[PDB]
Amino acid sequence: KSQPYDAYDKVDFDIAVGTKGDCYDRYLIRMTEFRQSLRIIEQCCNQMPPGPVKVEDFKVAPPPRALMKEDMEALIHHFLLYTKGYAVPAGETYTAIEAPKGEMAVYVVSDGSERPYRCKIRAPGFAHLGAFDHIARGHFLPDAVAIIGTMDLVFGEVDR
Amino acid sequence: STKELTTARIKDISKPDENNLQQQAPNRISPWSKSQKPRAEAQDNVRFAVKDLAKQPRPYAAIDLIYKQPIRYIEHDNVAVCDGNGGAQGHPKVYINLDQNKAIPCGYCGLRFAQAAFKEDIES
Amino acid sequence: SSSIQRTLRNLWKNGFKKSFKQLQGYNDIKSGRLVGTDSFGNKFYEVDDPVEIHMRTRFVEYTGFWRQDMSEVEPGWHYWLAYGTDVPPNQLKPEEKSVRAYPVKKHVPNLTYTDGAYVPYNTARPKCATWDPKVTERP
Amino acid sequence: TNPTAFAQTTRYVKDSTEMRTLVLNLYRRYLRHSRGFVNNYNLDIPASQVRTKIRQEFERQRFVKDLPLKNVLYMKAQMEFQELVNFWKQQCHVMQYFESIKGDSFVQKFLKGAQ
Amino acid sequence: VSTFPLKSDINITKSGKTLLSVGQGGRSSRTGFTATVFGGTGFLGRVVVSKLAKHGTNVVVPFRNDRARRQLKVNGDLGVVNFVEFDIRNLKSIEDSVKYSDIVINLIGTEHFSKNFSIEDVNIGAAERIAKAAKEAGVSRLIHVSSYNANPSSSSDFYATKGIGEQVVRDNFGPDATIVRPAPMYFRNSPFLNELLQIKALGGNVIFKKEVYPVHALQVGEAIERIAFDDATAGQTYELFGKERYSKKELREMIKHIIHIGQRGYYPYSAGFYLPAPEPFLYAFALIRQYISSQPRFNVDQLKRSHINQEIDQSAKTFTDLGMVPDELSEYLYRYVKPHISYTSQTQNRTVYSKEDIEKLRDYVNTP
Amino acid sequence: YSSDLPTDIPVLSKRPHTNLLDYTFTTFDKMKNWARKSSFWPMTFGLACCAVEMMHVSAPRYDQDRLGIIFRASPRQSDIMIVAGTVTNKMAPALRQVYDQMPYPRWVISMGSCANGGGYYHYSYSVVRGVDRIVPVDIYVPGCPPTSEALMYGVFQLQKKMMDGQTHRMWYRSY
Amino acid sequence: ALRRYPSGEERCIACKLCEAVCPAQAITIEAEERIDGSRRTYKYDIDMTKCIYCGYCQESCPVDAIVETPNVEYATETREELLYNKEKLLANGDKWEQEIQYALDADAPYR
Amino acid sequence: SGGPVPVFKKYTTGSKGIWEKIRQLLTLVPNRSTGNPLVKNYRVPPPGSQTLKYKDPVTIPAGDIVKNQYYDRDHRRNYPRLVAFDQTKV
Amino acid sequence: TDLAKELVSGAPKELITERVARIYQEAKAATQSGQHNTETWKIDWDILNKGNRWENDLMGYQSSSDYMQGTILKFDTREGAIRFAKGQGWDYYIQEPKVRRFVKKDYSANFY
Ligand SMILES: NC(=O)C1=CN([C@@H]2O[C@H](COP(=O)(O)OP(=O)(O)OC[C@H]3O[C@@H](n4cnc5c(N)ncnc54)[C@H](OP(=O)(O)O)[C@@H]3O)[C@@H](O)[C@H]2O)C=CC1
Ligand SMILES: CCCCCCCCCCCC(=O)OC[C@H](COP(=O)(O)OCC[N+](C)(C)C)OC(=O)CCCCCCCCCCC
Ligand code: SF4
Ligand code: SF4
Ligand code: SF4
Ligand SMILES: [Zn+2]
Repeated sequence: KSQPYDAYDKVDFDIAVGTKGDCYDRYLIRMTEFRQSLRIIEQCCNQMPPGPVKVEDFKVAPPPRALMKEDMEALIHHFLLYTKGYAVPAGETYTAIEAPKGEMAVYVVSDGSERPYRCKIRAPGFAHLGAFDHIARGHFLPDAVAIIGTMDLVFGEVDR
Repeated sequence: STKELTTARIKDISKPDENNLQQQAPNRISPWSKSQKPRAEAQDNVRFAVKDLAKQPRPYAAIDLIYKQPIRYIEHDNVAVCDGNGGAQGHPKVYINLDQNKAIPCGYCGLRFAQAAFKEDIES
Repeated sequence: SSSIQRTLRNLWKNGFKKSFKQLQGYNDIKSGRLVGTDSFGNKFYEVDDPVEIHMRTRFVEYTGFWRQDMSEVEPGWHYWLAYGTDVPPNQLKPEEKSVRAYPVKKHVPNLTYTDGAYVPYNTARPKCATWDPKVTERP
Repeated sequence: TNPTAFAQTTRYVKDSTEMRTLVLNLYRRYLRHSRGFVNNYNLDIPASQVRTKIRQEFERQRFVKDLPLKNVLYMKAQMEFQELVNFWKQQCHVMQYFESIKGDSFVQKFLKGAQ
Repeated sequence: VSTFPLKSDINITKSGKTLLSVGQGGRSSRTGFTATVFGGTGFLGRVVVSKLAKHGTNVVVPFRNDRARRQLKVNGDLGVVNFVEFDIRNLKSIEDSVKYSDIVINLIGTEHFSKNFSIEDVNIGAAERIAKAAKEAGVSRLIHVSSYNANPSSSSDFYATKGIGEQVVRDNFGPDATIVRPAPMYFRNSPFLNELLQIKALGGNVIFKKEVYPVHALQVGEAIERIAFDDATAGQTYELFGKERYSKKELREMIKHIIHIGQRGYYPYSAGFYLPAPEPFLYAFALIRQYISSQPRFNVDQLKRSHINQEIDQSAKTFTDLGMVPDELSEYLYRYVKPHISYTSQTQNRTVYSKEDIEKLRDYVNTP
Repeated sequence: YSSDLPTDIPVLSKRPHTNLLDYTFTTFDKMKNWARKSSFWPMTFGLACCAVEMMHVSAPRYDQDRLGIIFRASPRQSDIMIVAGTVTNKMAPALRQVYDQMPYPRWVISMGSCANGGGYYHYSYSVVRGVDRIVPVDIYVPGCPPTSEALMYGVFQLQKKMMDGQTHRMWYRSY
Repeated sequence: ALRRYPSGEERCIACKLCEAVCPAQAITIEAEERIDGSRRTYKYDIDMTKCIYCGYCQESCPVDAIVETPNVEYATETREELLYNKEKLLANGDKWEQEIQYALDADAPYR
Repeated sequence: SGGPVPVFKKYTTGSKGIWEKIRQLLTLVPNRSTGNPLVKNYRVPPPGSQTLKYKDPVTIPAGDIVKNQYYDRDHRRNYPRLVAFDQTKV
Repeated sequence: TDLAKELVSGAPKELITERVARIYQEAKAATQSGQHNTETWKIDWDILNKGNRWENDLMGYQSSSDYMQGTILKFDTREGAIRFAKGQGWDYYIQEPKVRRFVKKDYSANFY
């Protein structure tokens, strides 16, 4: 809702907001997000439009295989996309999406080449686990297991 | 004789034996590349000491199979068009000139094309 | 699907010998219409029973009685078993079949834990050749 | 959020005289915990050999003159001290740390390949 | 071990082959050598296989126990360590192990006889068959490991068969066979130290009176690495032993203080740390368990060997000929008896015994 | 001291059953091999995405418990170690200690490209290039991740190997 | 698996596209002129312990020479058996050719 | 609105005859589905046996053979330039 | 500049006492008319005289022990490359790029 992306501005859904800020509220929110996601999936099935699924630009998107074996220009673009890749204009970006774990963002630095110069991956689980000391202090040992579960921690995301 | 088993040749001077495990392929004795390691030398390793050589992967030599295909002769045209005989599941379509008095193979499939006017010259 | 009546129907259709073999490997008594056999000898069936669940309408009867191996299923029927297609390889059109210029042998399963296990090796010759020494006498 | 045990607040010391005292204070802390290092990691050497090793590592940076380099060296030494005292290192790492060991002539390197 | 074991990157074997080493001497490096380690799943075998395979030398390990060979493959990279299922009563299996090998190390030997093999069959028959098969395969180097008191005229079956084994190997393989006579070896899970660490050691007054010259097992494996890759060691006999002579009674009491069994005065006697028994009773018990117990126990021959001390053949060669200084047991005693300490567990303070501490403890043991 | 070793006695894996004691110890082995094959207890050692496919083996669709497979949280109660995920240098000492704490008999399964040879992170500064550098591996399961059926096939291969064990007949014939 | 033409000739022309795309660098290719002059490879290795089974090599192949079969039951006792050379990959192509044809006939239009 | 839906309108295998009447009596929520996909409806034509003839979709302004100059749609090379404002320009 | 930043970088001592880095600007390829790659200064390390590459016998893989064999740093100016090499205390040498002499070229010269 704060920064719509990829047709999320053309479907209707609601967000559940807690009041007490504890694990039970977060469980209820994740169950509402279950039903809201099912609500979105139904709309996507009905509203799926025709057309290409990738950008109509063969300098970035690979051409179709049938067109590759008949067209001279398609073969060249197919050859270069898989051997050298496509160059990205120099610059930097910070793109964030509403990941199921929270806010997942990538800080990608481009130098005008075909390889990213820097790719910082922002993990919501990495930030959630950093607050574990502030949140789990004073609770008992079985409460820590619940707090770990309520943060939805996947340690590949944390240790990317 | 271990000279036909370790040297690259255009043709095998004898008939390949399908049951012989020292051949490069079941249908070909000699290797078909100058940098291709002979199978007999490769199998003479410590890792084959207690291993049955019959069950090892021994695919047929493609060089002997491709030359069993008859030459395609084109009538009233000096250009041959080949795309793998499969279309979308073949290879990129290429055009082969047939002006020269010989069969010219495809750059991908290896199928050889020639004009019918040169059929007598090629076969002899 | 887990009812005792289904087991009794399959017990009657299969018979004692067929069901007892299923009671040794399959952990379940099942019956179905024969679809075909592969080169290794395995038999493949399809179940018309309405009480069978989605993913359990196709099954194999292995040749062995005490041990079963999934790799023994021929590549022709491996795709059919996994619900990849509705056309069994024995029902394939002549143009849909694969054309091999090389002869076909009996299906060979996975050869691990045996003496026939695949042994990797380098298929390329050494990149440098040493000098063959020769002696020439000085004048 | 409470910092872990033996955690110090990172600070950039702008006085060379003050930096010398901090190194000396940290040097004594290493010596006092030498027996603890032997007990926690179950070393095969007595605590006397540990203190000799600690002195040798400290003497390697005795003649460092640049103050900005001293702050980084002191900061990393504090991090190393915290790692050892809190038993965060595995026993294998400490064993290999003390498992550190006349060079070969020209011909000896030549006959074997050298570098 | 070091970083590169070979003294040169090009080595010519006794059979004429030229072997070139590649790499700096790590896991991915190679030495160009292929070696067969008979009995590589034993105590000394694992040390030998680890040293050979860690530098890239191809190792062929004949084996009879399937579970015991699994841990050997970790030593080397992919394709370095190879296994062949073998039996000394199967001639074809032995000939397959040495077909591609430039070096054959015979570590097969036993102190007991079982329902299937006698002492002669393993110490003499197995060694002869391996040596003769190695020569017919054109193996450049053969290394045979006998015992420390090898003597063909000895009254002990173990020492006599080891003595005959030395002669039968040299006759079959030829004068180019190197023979190693290692002393009792101390190491982690070492048979020489396992007997001393056993709380209920029956007949300690009769058994623990033997005097030996214990040698580090890591050095014995290191010495074999030196011998295999040095053709100047062919045809020689090496006696591997430590400088300091020890009696098992001194080691037994020194260990007792390290384990801190004596923290309770009553406990060592109550727990059975001393089991004085007459030798005729020990002979009867050893004779009975030779046909009742399914696991190798203290047998009759080992009872004889308790009265025989280790005598060093002066004519043979030592670590000095191989350019090594023998390790002292006092330095490595603590780290190999440390696992058996009763409590420790960093309660108050670990008592780490250094080289000087062990020597002082030896004086306390002999002090009445 | 004369020794006459027979020359053509087949090895244990080829040796047929001749006398009555051969069938006795083969019966002893099969009773144990059946018990260990049937009571296949892996240890809960999920490291990375390979563990997700390991969870789906316990899912109702495959139901590993139907084969007698129960995951145990302690190395003492488990005889199978499934390395499902990436093994890092920071993790390697912990993996070795947990492996050593498993009582014998014990087996190790290497699942996924990370555990087999490092996979996507083969050229990483902090990744072990294969769990076999630390522990002996009995079976390697390929895939990224291996499917739930791929892992089950690997377990079946290990159970086939376990049923061929001859521990007690080895004592009778080989020792 | 490495596939063949219906005449038996290898499909691959040693173009080295798959080796370049491979995110894990699991493919090693060495090539030269064949004895008859064809552009063919004499060394094609895939480290199955290094591959991430991602399909980039299949997508980049201009002649559909390198494909991935639906096979998953090939777990091996030793890690060496997971180092496929050209002989292993070509044998897999011959063994699984019929099943690959099933997948191609249904998925090629979408490519 | 996603209100309650009767069980027979959901693509799951259900009960028949007397066993359907018994299920309605005993189940607390009779309109819930058992979750077993219909064998006669779910994935009955497998993806490998679909009869649909796929065709690559192409838009007219950007995928036609005429009036389709590439630089008119070359958005990648018409990217915004990076401009920084210092205190002098402000 | 004068600060010995290698004391805190953590890199092994062999990078200073045993390895030589080359500061260079990439030369124009003889097979192509593009000059984009020649606009940046790069730093790479000289190969080890032994162990740079050797053949693995199992699969023919190119084994190596040089951990810097695949590292190529990119710089926008020559001065920046020198300043970084000096800062890390590396033993280096500069290969000055070859400059193409300018010669007038016109179509009239094809006849005159
Ligand atoms: N303190 C010591 O240990 C000393 C060692 N030695 C000798 O050094 C050599 C190495 O032995 P060590 O490692 O120290 O301890 P072990 O006695 O446990 O080693 C014996 C080795 O030989 C094998 N072996 C014994 N009998 C047979 C047989 N019939 N068939 C096949 N293999 C057999 C064993 O294989 P497996 O394990 O599979 O049964 C094992 O690998 C031995 O010969 C020993 O006599 C002599 C003096 C001191
Ligand atoms: C008393 C303690 C408590 C009870 C414990 C019982 C444990 C269960 C038994 C283990 C089962 C097992 O292992 O049977 C599995 C094995 C198969 O072995 P495989 O490796 O798959 O094939 C190898 C075998 N071939 C080569 C023959 C294929 O079946 C058999 O060979 C069964 C045949 C033996 C004869 C059976 C009838 C004889 C009477 C037996 C009853 C008295
Ligand atoms: S092999 Fe693939 S699926 Fe398995 S842990 Fe590694 S990246 Fe994840
Ligand atoms: S599927 Fe495997 S081999 Fe093919 S490109 Fe991807 S990682 Fe490389
Ligand atoms: S992409 Fe295809 S044709 Fe090109 S090298 Fe790879 S397998 Fe051969
Ligand atoms: Zn063609």
